[PDB]
Amino acid sequence: KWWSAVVEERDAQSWTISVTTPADAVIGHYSLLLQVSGRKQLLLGQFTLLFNPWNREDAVFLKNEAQRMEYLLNQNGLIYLGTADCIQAESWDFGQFEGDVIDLSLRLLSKDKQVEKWSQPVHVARVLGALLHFLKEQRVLPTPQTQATQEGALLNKRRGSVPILRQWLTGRGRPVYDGQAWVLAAVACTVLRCLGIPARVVTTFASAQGTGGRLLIDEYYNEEGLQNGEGQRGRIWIFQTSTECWMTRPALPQGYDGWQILHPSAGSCDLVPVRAVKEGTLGLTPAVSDLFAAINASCVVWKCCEDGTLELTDSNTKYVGNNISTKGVGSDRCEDITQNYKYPEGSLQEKEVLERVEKEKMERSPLYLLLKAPSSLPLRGDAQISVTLVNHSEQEKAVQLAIGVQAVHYNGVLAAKLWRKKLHLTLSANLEKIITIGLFFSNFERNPPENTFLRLTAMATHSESNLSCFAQEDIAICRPHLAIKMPEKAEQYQPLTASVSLQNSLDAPMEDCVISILGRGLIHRERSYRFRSVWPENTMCAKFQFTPTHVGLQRLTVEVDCNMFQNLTNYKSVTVVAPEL
Amino acid sequence: QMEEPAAHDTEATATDYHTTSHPGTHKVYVELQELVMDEKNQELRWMEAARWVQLEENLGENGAWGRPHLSHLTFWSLLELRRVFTKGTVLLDLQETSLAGVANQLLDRFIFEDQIRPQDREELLRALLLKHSHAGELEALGGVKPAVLTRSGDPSQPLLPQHSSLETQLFCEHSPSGILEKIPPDSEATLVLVGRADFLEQPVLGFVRLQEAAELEAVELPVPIRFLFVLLGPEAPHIDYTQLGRAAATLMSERVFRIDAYMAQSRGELLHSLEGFLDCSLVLPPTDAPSEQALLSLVPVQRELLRRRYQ
Amino acid sequence: HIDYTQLGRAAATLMSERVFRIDAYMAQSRGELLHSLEGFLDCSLVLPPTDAPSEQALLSLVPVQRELLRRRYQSSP
Repeated sequence: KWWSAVVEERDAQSWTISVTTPADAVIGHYSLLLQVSGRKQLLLGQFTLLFNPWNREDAVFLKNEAQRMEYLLNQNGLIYLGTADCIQAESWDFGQFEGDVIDLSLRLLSKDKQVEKWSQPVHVARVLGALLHFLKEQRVLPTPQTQATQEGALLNKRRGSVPILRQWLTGRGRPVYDGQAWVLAAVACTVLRCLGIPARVVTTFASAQGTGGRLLIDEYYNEEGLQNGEGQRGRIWIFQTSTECWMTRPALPQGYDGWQILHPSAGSCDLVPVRAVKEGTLGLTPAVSDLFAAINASCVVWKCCEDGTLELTDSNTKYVGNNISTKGVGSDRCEDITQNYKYPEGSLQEKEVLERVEKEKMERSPLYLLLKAPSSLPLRGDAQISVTLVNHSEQEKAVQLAIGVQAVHYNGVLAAKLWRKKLHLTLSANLEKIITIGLFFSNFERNPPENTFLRLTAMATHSESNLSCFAQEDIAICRPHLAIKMPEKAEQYQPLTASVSLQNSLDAPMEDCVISILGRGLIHRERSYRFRSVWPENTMCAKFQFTPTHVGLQRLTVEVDCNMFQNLTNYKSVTVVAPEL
Repeated sequence: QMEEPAAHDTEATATDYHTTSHPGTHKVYVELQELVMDEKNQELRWMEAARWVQLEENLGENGAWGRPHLSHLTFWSLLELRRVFTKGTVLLDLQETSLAGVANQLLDRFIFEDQIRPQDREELLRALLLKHSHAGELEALGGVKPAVLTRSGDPSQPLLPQHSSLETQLFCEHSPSGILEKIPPDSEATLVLVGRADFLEQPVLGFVRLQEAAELEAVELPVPIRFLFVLLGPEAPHIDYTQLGRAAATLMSERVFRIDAYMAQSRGELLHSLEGFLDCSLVLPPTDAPSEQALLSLVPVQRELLRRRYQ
Repeated sequence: HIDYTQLGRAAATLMSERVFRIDAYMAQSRGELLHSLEGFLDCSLVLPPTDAPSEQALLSLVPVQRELLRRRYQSSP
């Protein structure tokens, strides 16, 4: 159970030792020395210590074997982006088994000086979370506010995490801008998997960041139906990434072993188990209430006016913090784990738990509408959007309808205004009124930004009274799909062919088509190729040939860069086996 | 109709593939092999021909290594070496453990830069993976004679003077343990392979530095391999692949150059180190002066050149 | 990579050879001058920079230039 050394077999000159290691020791670079009874010390070599989830008495232990492979031995992961309705997978290379990633992680860890807790990975997780959050605050650049679409391909292209770590530690690489600040979770997952703690990145859609302890968010809309001013303290973000670690809590009461969300504080970090979040144990960790409020919060809207006096309005309720998803186990399909955080909606358990929450905190329509909009918009395309209005009164009434479409960042930051329209209607004898309109890519007053989501706001103003109705929707923009053809199986040291095709579904001619391929264990670093013009109706097809070298399950990803858009990514997996003897 | 794209090159994202690790310092043992054919059986194979443990050691037709000696070069050797290194293909920090994978990646990179035509891939790959004999089996073979790769693969005699090399002729006409004692314990191997292919159109050079040293099973060397050179091409005037390999070995014999190769991250650094090496070399014309006095008059200029070398 | 002083020095040393002097004396076109210059470069001896020079090693090359001299006079009366 402690350090020991037993000679397994002895020969004339060769001796075999099977050295035992303690189940909980300080990790780092070690040195082995030998002392003779009389003579001096002689050095043997160096070695490195890591955790392992294969030991049942270790603090880190996972019962399943495949789950160890995905959460510790996998190097090609997926990140889920988009809105809650449409999900996009992006292939990421964590690359935790690179040559010098361990050196970077150890060198960064060496700035703690609490050496006695280096054998306890809870403290290690806390200090690394704090350090990475501070470094992210240090090294993330604000976006260049100037308009240069020609060089957008070199500003938003990602090649994995190893670089990000190299640029954050040494500052000798391509820096990262504020438009992609969700990579912090990926960096944390990479370094944690490097140290031997399994971790995984989850994505929460429509998460209310900002406010601490409140379940109410105020949003103020302009008189026209737009957003007056810019920014807010706490807003509803489009999505949020976070890191989850599998660990046992020895200092905590019984029943909290398992998954823990790592949440840094604006430095200092900490982590909280999932079940504690579900029950609502707010006195268990200072960072419980703020995280809990972000998964179920209410928003109310004030409609600004010319005088400036704000009046509360009746608006349609929106869902906050729903459809939590992550990478599936053993496959490439998304899996939802939102049930681990919340009770089922419209049930008892959520009702009593929430009412306990309110109690704990306090101790311390004649007309309306509903609207149908598509969940996505094809690039350079069009879509029809409908709204229906109903009134409930014996008399007629005049109404004023205002509709606006504007871009927004992924963290609730506005980008630009895109479209506006106003009309007037009259409802009589409580008859339904349906209005379907078309919206085109040519109707925009400017070019929408590269990484933004559209938000549409509809405002119905009642002429006689002051109460008025509001609604909004979130739309994403979908880009043309590209097809990849390649065999599911292949043999080592043999030629392999792949084909890629695309149909130009846009309305503009193609020029400067550049496509690149890459993949770990299949190709070298990356390879790029030119192309000719594609007209708005034709299809382009190409083929590539290579030779796999590393056995097992690999994958390769291609990306297309163009004049209309940048970084159009796709990927495909494959299995390669040893040659037949 | 299915169609292929045009190769494009850019340096937009090379920065992502630069390591922060120290390459480390090692001595290097340089080894040279060439493709020849043995009179016993009509089959091509690679013979070792020279080594650079401390000085250049040459192996004759009988199979006895001569006296280690100075590595003297020729003007043409360095001339075409620079000419082919100027537009060569390099593969840095490759992660492989077999000769087959290295060959496949190098062939793919050659096809990427149009150094070789696609239809020569199979033949070159097959020729690169033949069995690698050693010095001991020469007595089991009884001698070899030079040959050249052919489209059909059938060996033929080259249509060029096949006279023996002058270095062997002038330095030939217990050793493994001796060289193992001479080499430092921390030394890594560098391999150069030379040969001739008739269906090619231009000599091609390939430089490979592995991410870490490995002991390839295909060819036996006492120490793991870190660097590797490939020389191929058709027959041209004023060229000699043996002297090209000798010049490559002598270039590898420099401490500063191998340091630069260890820290190298692009072809430009290797090129710059190559011009730096070329600047500090001197040429001795054919003169009728006494040899010993001419060599003894060399000490001040060579001392100044070496003094200028270390900046 | 041009030093005009060294270019003149190389021209002078090229003029120093007896055989090249005879070639220049009988030359009737540029082709034979090119041939003689290429032959002179063929018998040229280049030595690289080293790390630990010694005269014991430097005396190991002594036969070659003698041979080279014979080769340089291989086509000479």
